[PDB]
Amino acid sequence: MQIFVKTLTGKTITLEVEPSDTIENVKAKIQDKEGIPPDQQRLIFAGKQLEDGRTLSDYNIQKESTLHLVLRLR
Amino acid sequence: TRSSRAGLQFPVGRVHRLLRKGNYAERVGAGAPVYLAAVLEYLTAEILELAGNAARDNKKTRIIPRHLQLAVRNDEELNKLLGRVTIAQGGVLPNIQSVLLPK
Amino acid sequence: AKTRSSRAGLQFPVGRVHRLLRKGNYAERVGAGAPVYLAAVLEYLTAEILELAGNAARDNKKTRIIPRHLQLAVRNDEELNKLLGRVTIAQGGVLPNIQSVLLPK
Amino acid sequence: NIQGITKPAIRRLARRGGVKRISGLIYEETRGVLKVFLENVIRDAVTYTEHAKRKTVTAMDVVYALKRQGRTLYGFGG
Amino acid sequence: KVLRDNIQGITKPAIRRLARRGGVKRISGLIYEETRGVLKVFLENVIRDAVTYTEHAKRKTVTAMDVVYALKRQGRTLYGFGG
Amino acid sequence: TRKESYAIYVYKVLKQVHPDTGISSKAMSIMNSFVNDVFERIAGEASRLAHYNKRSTITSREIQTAVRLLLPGELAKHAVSEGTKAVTCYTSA
Amino acid sequence: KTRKESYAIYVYKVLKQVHPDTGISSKAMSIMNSFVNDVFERIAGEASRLAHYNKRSTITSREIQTAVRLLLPGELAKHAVSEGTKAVTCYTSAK
Amino acid sequence: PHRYRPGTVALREIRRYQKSTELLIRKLPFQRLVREIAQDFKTDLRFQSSAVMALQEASEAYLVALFEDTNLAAIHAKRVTIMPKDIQLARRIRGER
Amino acid sequence: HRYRPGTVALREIRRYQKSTELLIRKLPFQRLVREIAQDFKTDLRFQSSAVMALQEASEAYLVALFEDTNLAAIHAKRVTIMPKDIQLARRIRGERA
DNA sequence: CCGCCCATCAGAATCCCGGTGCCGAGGCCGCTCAATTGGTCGTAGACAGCTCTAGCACCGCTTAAACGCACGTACGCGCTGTCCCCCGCGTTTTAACCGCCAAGGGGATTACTCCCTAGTCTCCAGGCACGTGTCAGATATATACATCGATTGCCGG
DNA sequence: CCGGCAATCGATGTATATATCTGACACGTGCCTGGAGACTAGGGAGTAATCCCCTTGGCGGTTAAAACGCGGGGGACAGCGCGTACGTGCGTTTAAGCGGTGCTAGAGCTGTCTACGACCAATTGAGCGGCCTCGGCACCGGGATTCTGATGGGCGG
Repeated sequence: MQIFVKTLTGKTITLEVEPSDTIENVKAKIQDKEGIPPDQQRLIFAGKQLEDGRTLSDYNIQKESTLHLVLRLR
Repeated sequence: TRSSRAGLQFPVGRVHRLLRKGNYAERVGAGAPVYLAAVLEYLTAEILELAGNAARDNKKTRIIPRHLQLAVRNDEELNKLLGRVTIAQGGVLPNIQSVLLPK
Repeated sequence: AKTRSSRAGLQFPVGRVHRLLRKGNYAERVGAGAPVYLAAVLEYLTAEILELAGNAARDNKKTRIIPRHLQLAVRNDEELNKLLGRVTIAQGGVLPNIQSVLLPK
Repeated sequence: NIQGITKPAIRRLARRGGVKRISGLIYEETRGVLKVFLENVIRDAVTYTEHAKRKTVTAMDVVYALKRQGRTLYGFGG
Repeated sequence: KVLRDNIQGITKPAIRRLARRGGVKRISGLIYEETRGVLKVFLENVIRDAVTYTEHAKRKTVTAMDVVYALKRQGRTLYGFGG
Repeated sequence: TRKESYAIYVYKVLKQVHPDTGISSKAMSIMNSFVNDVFERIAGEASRLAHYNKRSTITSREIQTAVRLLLPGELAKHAVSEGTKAVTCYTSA
Repeated sequence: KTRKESYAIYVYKVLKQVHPDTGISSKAMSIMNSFVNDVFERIAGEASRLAHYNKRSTITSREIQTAVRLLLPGELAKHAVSEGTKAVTCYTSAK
Repeated sequence: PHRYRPGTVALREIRRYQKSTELLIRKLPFQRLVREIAQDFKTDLRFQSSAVMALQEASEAYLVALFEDTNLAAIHAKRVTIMPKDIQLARRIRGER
Repeated sequence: HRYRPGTVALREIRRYQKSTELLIRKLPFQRLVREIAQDFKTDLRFQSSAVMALQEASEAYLVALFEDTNLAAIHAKRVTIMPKDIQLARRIRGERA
C-alpha cells in the first residue's frame, strides 16, 4: 500500500511497502529511490524511533500512514 | 535535573512539589513523582497523536478543540475515561438513526 | 464544665471529631469552632433519621428499630431521599408500588 | 426572559440532537428543564462567590459548581 | 477446583422473584439469558476491583472491606457491612 | 484491640428522641456507616473550599458553606441554625 | 503581573515529538492543561485513599501503580504501567 | 376444579415480594458463581462469608432497580410484557455501556 | 419547486452536526441568567467568561437530553418526539423522581 | 383500460479552487525564584517469629424448591381508514450585533501587627471489653374475614 | 326467547389472637488510653490604603433572523382479527440447607533495626513575562458536481 514520508525539507515521498516488510527493507527502498544511505535515515511513526529489526506490522502501521525523518526520541 | 535522569519531558520536581503541598499524605517517596510524570506524559502523547491524525484528515496543520473531540469520542478507552467531560467548542459526532433515512 | 461537648451542650463528642479532623489530611490547621459545628450538624441529622425510623417502628407495632424501618423512613422523605440517593441499605427492601395500568379493571 | 429562548433555537438544538419531527408541545418542556438546570448551577456558583467575599461571579465559580454537580468542563481554566 | 456452568445456577424462578419485587407482571421468554449476561458483567467489574484492593494489601483472603471499597469506587455506597 | 464507634452517642440521641424505643445490631451498623459517610463528605468539601481560596486553616465558615453546598433545601436551614447555636453556646461559656 | 504556571511547554514538547510538523491553538492548549490537571487530581486522590486504608503515612510508587490500575481501563492501564515501571527503573539506574 | 385467571397470582406475588426483605437467590449457586468469576483474575483465593453476603446484596439491589426501569420502558410502548429491547433501552439511557 | 417534508430536516441535521458554533442568541441568555441570579442575591456582577461557560454547559445538556428523547421516541415505533419521551428519559436518567 | 412501477430532465445546494489579507502562533531576550546538591537525624516500615481463628473439605438426612408437561386465553402484532397537524415557503418586523464612548466600582496587591493555633507535659475519667439476666419476638396452632371466580336471577331487546 | 348486567355462594388466601421458649439486647464492672488544663512561641490572617482594570450603561445603524400565514401530505391513532406464547396447576426429581467433624493456612500482633524521607543552607539555571514577525486560515467570487423531485413512459392486472 502507499505511505507518505516527510523529510526536513518538506518533501513528501510515496512508498509502496508491504505491511510484512521490515524497516530495513523500507530503508533499502528509500535508498534505491532516493540515494540516501540507510544508516543516515531515521524513520519515526507514532512518536517512536523505528528499528530495522522490526516490520511495519510490528509497529501496527496501517494504510495511509505518515512517517517523519531524522527526528530522534530518547 | 530529575526528568533528565528519568528520561522524561514532564517535570519531576514540580510534580513532587505539587504532591507535597496537596494534603495527600504526610510523606512522599522518591519514585512516586517519576511514576506519575511518566503516566501523564503517556496519556498526553496518546491524545495528541489521535488529535493530530484528525487534524491531518481535515487538511489542517493546527489542532483545534473539534479535533480533540473527534479523537476522544472515536476511541473506546478514551471515551470511557472522559465519559462525563464536556469540551468547549467541540461539537458532536455525526450520527443519524437508520429509521429516519428516506426509503 | 469540663468536656467540650458539655460546654457546647451536645451529645456527640467534640474532642474525637477534632482528632479525626486533625489526622484526616484535610488542612494544615483546624479552628476551634469547626468541631463544634460539625458535631452539631451530625447530631441534628441523626435525630431526624431516628425520629422518622421510630415512627415507622411504632406503625408496625414494634419496639425495636430494624433496617426495614430505616429504609421506610428514608425513602418516604424528599430531602432524605435526595441526600441518600445513591445509597443501598442492607436488608431494607423496597417501597410497595404498583403501576395503575397493571391493576385489574 | 424565558420567552427569549425562541422556537427556532430549540429546533436547532434538536437538529444537532438528530431529531427529525418535533411536536408542538416540546418548547414549553424544554424551557422548564433549562430553567431548572440553570437554577441549580447558579445557586451553587453564587454560594461559591459569596464564600470568597466577592461581588462578581467569575468563571472559576461556574467551573467549580459544574464539577460539584458531576459535569466537568474543559477549556475555561480548570 | 475449576468449576463451570455456574451461571445456570441462577434459575428462572429466582429471576421471576426478582422481577416480582421489581413490579413486573408478564415476562417474555427471552429475558432470563439477558439477565444472566447483565449480572455477569456487573459481578466481573466489582470482583476485579475488589481483587485489586486485596492484592495491594498483600493478603490471600478477600474481605468485606474490599467489597465495600470497590462498590464505593463504582459509585454504589452500601450500608451495613462495616464502614 | 479497641475499636471506636458512634453507638453510645446514637443511643443517647435515640433515648432523647424516643424514650422507649430500642434498636437492633444491624440498624446501629447502618447508623455508624451513615454518620461516617456524612462526616467524610462535609470534611472533603470544606478542605476543597479552603484550597480554592488559598487558606491553610479550616474554620466554621468552611463548614457552614460546605453544609450549604451539600445538604438539600430545608435540611440546610435547620442544620445551619443548629451549628450556629452550638458555636455561640460554646463561645459564650 | 504575578507568575502563573502551566503545562504548555511540556505539552508542546510532546506534540513536537509525536507530530513534528503540526501546531496547536490557545483553546486546545487550555483543554490539554485542564485534562492533565484532572488526571493528576484523580490519581493523587486514589493513592491517598489507598494509603489511608492500609494505615500508611507515605505515598510510594506502589500506591501510584495500584491507583493507575484502578482508574485506567483495559489496555490503557497496561501501557501506562509499563511506561511508569520503565521510567522508575531508568531513574534508579542513573545517579 | 378451582382455577385463577391469568394475572391474579402475579399480583399476589408482587404484593408478597414487595413487603419482605429476604434474599431471593439461593446461596450455594451464587457462591459458586462468584468463585468461578474470581478464578479468572487470580487463583488460590479465599473469601470471607461477609464478602459473598455483600456481593449478593449489591447484585440483588442492582437487578431490582434495573427491572423497575425496564417496566417503565415497557409501559411507555403501550405494553404489559417486558422484552429484551426494554432492558437494552433502559441500560442505554442510564449510560451503562 | 418544493421539497417534500423531511428533506430540509435531514439537511439541517447534517449541517448542524458538523459545526461547533453556539445555537442560542447571547443577549436573551444573558438576560435570563441575570434575572435567575437576581432571584437569589441582588446587586451581583458577572464576568463574560461566566456567561460563556453557562451557555456551553446548558447547550451540551440540552443536546444530550434530545438524543435520549429521540431514542425513547424510536422505542415506541414513532418518528415524532413528544413530552412523554422527555419525561421518560429524565425519569430513567435519575433527574426525575 | 387504467393504476402502479420505472427511466430521465432541470434546478437548488454543497463543495472545490484561486487570489487577498490579517491577526494569532512561534521564536527571541532578560530576570528571579524554585529546583538541585550536600549533610544530618529521627522514625516508618520491613522482616522474622508465634498464636489461634476461621475458611475449606466431607458426610448424612429432610424436604422444599425446581423441573417437565398439558391446556387455554389474553395479549401482541399486523392491517385499514381517517383526520389533523406539523413542514416547507413567502412576506413583513424587530431586535441582535457591532462599533464607539464614558464613568466608576471593585478586584488585586502590599505593609503591619496581633491573636489564634501548634507543641509540651501532666493528670485523670470516659469509653471499651467482658460478663450476665430477662423479655421482645419468632413459632406453632386455631380462627375469622376478604376476595375471586362460577352460578343464577332479572330488565330488556 | 336469549344477553348483559347485577346479585349470591363456595373455596382459597391472608390477617389476627394466644401461649411458649429462646437468643439478643440492655445494664453493671475494671482499667487504660486519649482528652482536658496550663503555658509558650510564632506565623496566618485580618485591616487599611492604592491603583487601574473591567464591568455597566447608552446611542446609532443595518441586516439577518424571527414572526405570521397558508396550503397540503404524511404520520399518529383507533378499531378489528388472529394466533401463539405465556400463566396456572400437577406430579416427579434434585439439590440446597442444616448439623456435625477435622485440619490447616493465614491473618494478626510484637520486637528490632535500618534505610529512607524531612529539614536546612547556598547556588544557579529553567521557566515566565514581554515584544515582534510572518504564515495558516478566514473571506470572497466563480465554476463543478450532486441529489431531488417532477415528467414521460411502459407495463401488467
